[PDB]
Amino acid sequence: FVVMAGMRKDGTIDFIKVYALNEKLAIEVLEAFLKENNIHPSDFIVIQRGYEKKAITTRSEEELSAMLGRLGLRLVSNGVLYTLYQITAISRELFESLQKEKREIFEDVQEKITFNFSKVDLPEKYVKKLRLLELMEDTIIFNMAELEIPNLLKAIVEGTVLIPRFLEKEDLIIRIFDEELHEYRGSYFDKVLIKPPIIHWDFYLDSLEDFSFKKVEESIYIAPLFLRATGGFLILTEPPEDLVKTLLKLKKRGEVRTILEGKRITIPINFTLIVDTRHPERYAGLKFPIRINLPPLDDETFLKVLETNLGITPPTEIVRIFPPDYKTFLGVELIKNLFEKLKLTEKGKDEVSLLKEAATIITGGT
Amino acid sequence: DFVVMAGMRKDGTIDFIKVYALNEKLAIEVLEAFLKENNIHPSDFIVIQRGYEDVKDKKAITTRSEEELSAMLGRLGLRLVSNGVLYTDGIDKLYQITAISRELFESLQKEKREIFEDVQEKITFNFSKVDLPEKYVKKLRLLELMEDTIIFNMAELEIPNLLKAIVEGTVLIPRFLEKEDLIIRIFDEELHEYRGSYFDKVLIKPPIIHWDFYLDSLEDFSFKKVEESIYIAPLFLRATGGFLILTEPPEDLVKTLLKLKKRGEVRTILEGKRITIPINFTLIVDTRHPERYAGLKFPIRINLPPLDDETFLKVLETNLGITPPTEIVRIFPPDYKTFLGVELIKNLFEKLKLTEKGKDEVSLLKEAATIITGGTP
Repeated sequence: FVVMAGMRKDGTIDFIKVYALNEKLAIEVLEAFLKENNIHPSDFIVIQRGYEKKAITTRSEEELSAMLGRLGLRLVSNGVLYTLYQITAISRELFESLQKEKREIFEDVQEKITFNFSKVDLPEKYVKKLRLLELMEDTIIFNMAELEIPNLLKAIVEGTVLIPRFLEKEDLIIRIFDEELHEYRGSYFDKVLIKPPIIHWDFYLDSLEDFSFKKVEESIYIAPLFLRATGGFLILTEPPEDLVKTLLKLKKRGEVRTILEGKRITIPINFTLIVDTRHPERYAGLKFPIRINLPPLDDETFLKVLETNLGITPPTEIVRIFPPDYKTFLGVELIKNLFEKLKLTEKGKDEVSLLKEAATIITGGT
Repeated sequence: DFVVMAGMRKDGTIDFIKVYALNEKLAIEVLEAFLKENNIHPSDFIVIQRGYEDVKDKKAITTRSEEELSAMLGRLGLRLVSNGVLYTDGIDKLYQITAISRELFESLQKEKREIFEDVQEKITFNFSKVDLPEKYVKKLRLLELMEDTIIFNMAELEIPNLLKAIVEGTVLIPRFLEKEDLIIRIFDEELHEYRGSYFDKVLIKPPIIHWDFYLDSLEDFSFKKVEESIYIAPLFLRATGGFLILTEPPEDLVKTLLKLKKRGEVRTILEGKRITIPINFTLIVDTRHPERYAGLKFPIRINLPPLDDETFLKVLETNLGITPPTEIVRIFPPDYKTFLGVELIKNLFEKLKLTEKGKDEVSLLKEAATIITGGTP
């Protein structure tokens, strides 16, 4: 086991970083270190632990040493290991100072959110319409083209932000950072640097319970979705109108106040809202600054998209054989899959006849 | 009285354990003694299989009698060893327990995932095992593409029986999934055709699952709780690599299933733990009210029309065994000209034949037609 102790100029140790083979050895070493320095364990809160170099010394941990130097702490190594579980802890008052005093110390790392439309293959007349998302405002998208918004935002959005890993409010731990929806980039003690969050909520696939403080263990809670989308995008697919009203009112207020186990908690709100819908009239009484419409594909665009996907040049007549419902992006993907299957099974015949056969199959054989 | 067979590495580390014994208590005591003797902690092993095995065809349990096991371990870089020989004379059922080390389980999960891929067979269709009119086989041949299908079934054909009759092949599926000490069962002893066992996977015939609105419950599409930390996977997870057929389902369920297939995985929360499992199956919707699913896209649509006069006569000749006159087509109710109607007519005709002896079969057919119509003159 190897322990790194970051102390101030007066010798007061405030940062502990223990490395050990397993969890039991790690906790035993941590308790031995706490007792050996007459440090009450109640003064240190664990912020990170888990699994993940010939030797691990001070010269191996250059980035940690630099970050501690930014915080005015010195990095030392008690021993050397020859080649794994690790635990990180900081003192309580240092945590408070990070919360209030040293808040924007690592602001210089946060990049700027940018939209790069060269990473997707889309027509120009739709890129022009979708460029309005750069303003970072609440948007309602009339999606008659059945485009996949979350995939597009995953593809084109670039940048980084910093979010708190968790909130400790009077011995209650509310978890903000989750390893499933957030793309990890780095961890700066109390905060985590990640890519701008993109959260998706589908009415048929998800539950409304996600919008409440869900209990996991005693004194452990998971924050609602709109708190886990801080600094990013929250996309709702066909949501109820009441939920939209509640979210708009919460954004207008600027904070959420809740009661849990007799303790009152207030948390600020900062995110962007996107409503991806095909029935806009359901939200007639609500006001969104940005409205985007995606029309059905016309004949020229349909032919261009088919040529792009299938890899062949379809003729004009095949425009009039497909049903009107299939002239969207999802219909194009289904046509591509069916055409690929037909070409794989039926070898020797030309591709245009395969396209005609696929169109005949799709329409049910009349 | 008992025997233990060990799959061992070259460096002496123990990785695979199998125990044969007479009963459960003897098996577990032998397993615990074996673990304790070689300084092994029970947590490092996970119980993969346990149950009764037939040893009627085996005179004794030796290393030479388990050459398939030896080959399987050799393909994984392990050697099979035994501590002795167990005599199985006069014994048919023997309790067997099979367990592997945790690191081996993880290696099979991630690194050695596709080692046994060569065992599987490609899925093919053999339409010579059923007798149907050719104009219907031509329409039904489109099921070989294995795309999502909607069947407008006005001929009242039994799709699950046809698919169970005309489908050949093999597929490997996991027996269960272990996630944060939770266990989710995938292999189903009632709906799956057992074909072989390969450590943590089971080779079976391509699963075919049927769900009927008026017979089954929607709870089949949720993680059912058997006991603590044990769950049964939903239907679409037990149809991996096969077919899921839905008879008159509600539109919301179809929409949810299509969205789940589009997303590619199912993620949920159980007992404060988050799980995510991939999805891979083929959906068939058998219905007589297609307009209920107008807003959804299905790449393949198959329409089965009611039998006409010539086809009805041909099917009657095929099933009954006699050649009826043409006038027969003008006495039966219009809605009876399907396959189910033909089956009912066949059963009634057989019972009338049994009751009345010596009568000509045409008169028996006319009498059955009169009985069906309620005796209206």
